[PDB]
Amino acid sequence: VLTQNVLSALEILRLVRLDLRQLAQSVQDTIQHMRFLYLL
Amino acid sequence: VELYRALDAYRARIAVEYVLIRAVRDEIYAVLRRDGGALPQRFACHVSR
Repeated sequence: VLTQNVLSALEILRLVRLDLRQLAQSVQDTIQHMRFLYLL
Repeated sequence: VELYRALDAYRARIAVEYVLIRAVRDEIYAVLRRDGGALPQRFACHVSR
């Protein structure tokens, strides 16, 4: 009565991993943005 | 890159009076070098040796 629930949560945890990758890309993008623009 | 170029254009915008000020400063120093520090009187004032 539990394995089905853990896999059905994994079905959303995959999207969580996707969102982790998205946020890390955003953080690197912002750092590159700032480093290019603002450091004369 | 567009924001970078826009910032550079803004920099050129506000620099316009300061580059003229530096032009005058360099002109004063250039004339002072050319003359040898000899300044002729151009304004009236009784002077003492």
